[PDB]
Amino acid sequence: DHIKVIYFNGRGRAESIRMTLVAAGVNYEDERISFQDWPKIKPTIPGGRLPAVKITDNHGHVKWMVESLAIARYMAKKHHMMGGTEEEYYNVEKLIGQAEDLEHEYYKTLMKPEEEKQKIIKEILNGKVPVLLDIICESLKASTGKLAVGDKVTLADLVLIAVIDHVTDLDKEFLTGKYPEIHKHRENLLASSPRLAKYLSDRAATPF
Amino acid sequence: DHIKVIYFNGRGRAESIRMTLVAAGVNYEDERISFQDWPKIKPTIPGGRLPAVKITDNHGHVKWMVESLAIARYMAKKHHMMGGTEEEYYNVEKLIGQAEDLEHEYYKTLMKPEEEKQKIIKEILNGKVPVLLDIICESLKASTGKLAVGDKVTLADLVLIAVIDHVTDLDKEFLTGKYPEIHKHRENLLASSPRLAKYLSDRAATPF
Ligand SMILES: N[C@H](CCC(=O)N[C@@H](CS)C(=O)NCC(=O)O)C(=O)O
Ligand SMILES: N[C@H](CCC(=O)N[C@@H](CS)C(=O)NCC(=O)O)C(=O)O
Repeated sequence: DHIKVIYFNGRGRAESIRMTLVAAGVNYEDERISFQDWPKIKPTIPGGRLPAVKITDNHGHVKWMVESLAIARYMAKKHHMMGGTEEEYYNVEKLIGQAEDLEHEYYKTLMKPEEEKQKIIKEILNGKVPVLLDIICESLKASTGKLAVGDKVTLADLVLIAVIDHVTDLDKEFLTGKYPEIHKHRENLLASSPRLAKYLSDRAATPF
Repeated sequence: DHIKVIYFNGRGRAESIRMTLVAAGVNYEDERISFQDWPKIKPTIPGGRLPAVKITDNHGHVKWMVESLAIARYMAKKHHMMGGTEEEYYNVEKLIGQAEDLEHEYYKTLMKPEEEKQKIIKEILNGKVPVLLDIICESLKASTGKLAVGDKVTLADLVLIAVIDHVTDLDKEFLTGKYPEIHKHRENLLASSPRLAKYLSDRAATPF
């Protein structure tokens, strides 16, 4: 099967899909669309939004997938990364929901003409961001393993590390000297996943 | 088992949990905390945030759950409401992610001193809301059954109808004469679920 991930030049919503595939060891073609070329590409995409995933068979079948975390979860479910039990399933999802809350705090800073961007960053770094980082810390503390849930990689590991990269985009020292469970989590994750470690070292710094 | 759902006086984040339980036919105690009483209740809640679910055994065990859609999904997974296949699982999640996008549009209108509330409602009803309602329409159209995914209730049915109630909170006629797949979906859902129909008729109108 040929797997094509279609997104813009960045981490953004596609990141959970790429990391899932990378961690799973699944090869894919990583297609980035420029903002200039997007007007002509948009009509060729079912739903006209990105990220979109196009999966092609060696027998001519073509499957289109949209909705990033639905794709990530389906892929994660395929490669045993959503929990081995109901309880682990719950905990994966708990950490994902918490990580997404924080992502939505990060979203508030986008499409902002600066100045009010800065005024928002302050609002959130002084408000909900620390609250959420702490809740995430507690979610990690309650694990029986080195990682988010047990000792094996799950989608929760991947979604977490992408969201932290967004926090550090707003304030690079925000986690320095604090939240030891999150630093340690990243450390354990990269140790557990040489593929994800190499992938992370080959990005390709992007503004989002 | 005794199941206690703890939230504020409203639909909000707890709604997906209540509906899941109701649809599943699972009895629970529905605890609403007043804003006046919240300061004293907050420290007794693991993580200090709501919704929280407290499950008690007939053998003294006490299980605390937080993170609404993680709880809803776990419960939905228990009662066969997350898909019977990987493909159905994907489609449940696709519709949930789309419904949550729209919920986040709705969130933008909250905590707003009016006036700017109205200015936002206009922004979103003229921008992303119609885009999302249409995408949801396409997700429903691609189902092989009367409901979101097949003919049986899944968490996607429940999350959708709660999000539409929030859209109609902003503008009650926004879907009048439009989006036939969404009206029909609600119609099929209530037909398929007498329990959810009765539950919906016994709310208890709330501001959120
Ligand atoms: N629920 C999101 C929605 C994706 C989304 O907001 N797409 C944006 C880019 S990040 C987009 O396609 N906007 C450009 C357009 O609508 O034409 C997902 O994770 O898939
Ligand atoms: N990810 C959300 C977070 C819940 C949340 O934002 N809780 C709010 C009420 S809707 C809250 O507990 N705020 C009051 C407080 O933090 O003390 C969930 O679905 O559980």
